[PDB]
Amino acid sequence: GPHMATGQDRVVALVDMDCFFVQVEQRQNPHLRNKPCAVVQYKSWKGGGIIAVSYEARAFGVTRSMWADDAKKLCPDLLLAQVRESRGKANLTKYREASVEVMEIMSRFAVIERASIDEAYVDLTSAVQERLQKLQGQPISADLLPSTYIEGLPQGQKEGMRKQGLFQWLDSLQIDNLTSPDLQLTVGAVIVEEMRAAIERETGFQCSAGISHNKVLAKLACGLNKPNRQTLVSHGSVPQLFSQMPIRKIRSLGGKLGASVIEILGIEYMGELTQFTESQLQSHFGEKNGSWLYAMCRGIEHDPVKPRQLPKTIGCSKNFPGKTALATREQVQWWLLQLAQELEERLTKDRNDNDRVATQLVVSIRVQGDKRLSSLRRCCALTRYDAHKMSHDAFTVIKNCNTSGTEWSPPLTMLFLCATKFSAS
DNA sequence: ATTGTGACGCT
DNA sequence: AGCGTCAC
Ligand SMILES: Nc1ncnc2c1ncn2[C@H]1C[C@H](O)[C@@H](COP(=O)(O)OP(=O)(O)OP(=O)(O)O)O1
Ligand SMILES: [Mg+2]
Ligand SMILES: [Mg+2]
Repeated sequence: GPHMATGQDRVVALVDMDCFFVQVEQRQNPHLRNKPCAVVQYKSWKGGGIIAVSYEARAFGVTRSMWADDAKKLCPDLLLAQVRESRGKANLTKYREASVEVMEIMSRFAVIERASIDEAYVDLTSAVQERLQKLQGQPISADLLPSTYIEGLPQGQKEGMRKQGLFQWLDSLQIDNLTSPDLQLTVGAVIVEEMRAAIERETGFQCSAGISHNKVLAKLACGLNKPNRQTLVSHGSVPQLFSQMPIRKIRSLGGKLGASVIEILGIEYMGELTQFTESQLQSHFGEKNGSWLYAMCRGIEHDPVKPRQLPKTIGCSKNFPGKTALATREQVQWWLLQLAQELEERLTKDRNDNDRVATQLVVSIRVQGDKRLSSLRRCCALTRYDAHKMSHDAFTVIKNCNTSGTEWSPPLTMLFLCATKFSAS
């Protein structure tokens, strides 16, 4: 009743750049704009692996993780942009720098949590209070929400429907109550329209967004209407939305835990979780997961938007599949050196930009014929930004995996160097 | 022969 | 610390 808190205390947004690597390449090369086009890494094995897909190309069935030769079978006019290769490996610097452009603009409006290269959460609670008291009571015009969908409306042409739903929502709004969560979400959506407009004006990049009361709902909302649109998921919309929502669509339930929720409880949709007690869920999935599930099937989640605009780790990884697996000492050293040289470049730039130094080096490998993505992960001290030293140290830390009696056995199918444990500098 | 990331939990 | 999960 009155004492049942409803998870309506915050306004949270999730902003995701539409097919981001594709947009970066389309800005750089206007011949690629408004076309079926994809970004690919490498080119020799089956045309390269596709890692990003424009919405025009998705309409033909082109997806990430597809070989370019196969995507061309589905879409013969598919245009391709290749990731840069440096020191023998893909180098994602152009996309990291484009991401910083976008994150820096987002940070003008509110505090952000960089979730990935192309996604950030936004804590809009204080921004909305400021904008509300600036309003001083006047209603919110549909004109301020030109690309917003209100999930679940209308009830009782796509753009026509969008506007019908938005009118129904705005007519219902009690503007005089500055504490109404629905009003707070709406003002959040206004600010996110402004944020997205600034991003597109100042970078050329388009993005979609979700606006709700917590991170999981905002991310779910963001997926509902892409590309170049934003979706408001109100607390009231959760029962109908979750009633037919596959459990795997909720963030963190797309993997083995989600599968076990489905298998153990014999359900399919998020809303079905409401039938279980908190203790029942904890008994199946542990104290933390159980409490989290109990609240989240009711629309409630308390994970904070962390004030963190920069990555916590700086990593350099390469897979060596098939007959390209590394089999000699010289080979393992030369690739460790290539990785360490890219890492040194990125670390020196990071220290200059962001006033910090990494203090720990993580070295991870995969051996041929191991079924894990990671076979071993050991750390050592990272004391200076020297590629020769970092590569010698990573070797020193992995060398006792060689079981040869100049040769390397078993052959290595992945190398990975990660700088971690930053401290202010 | 999805790759190259990057965040977080468990013990 | 080292390993595992999750989401791209
Ligand atoms: N599995 C992956 N491997 C490599 N790069 C990836 C992978 N997933 C995503 N990326 C990169 C390329 C994408 O442009 C960028 C953002 O990923 P993501 O947001 O899932 O898709 P997207 O931005 O390409 O399209 P969407 O419009 O659906 O968001 O990160
Ligand atoms: Mg995206
Ligand atoms: Mg994303």
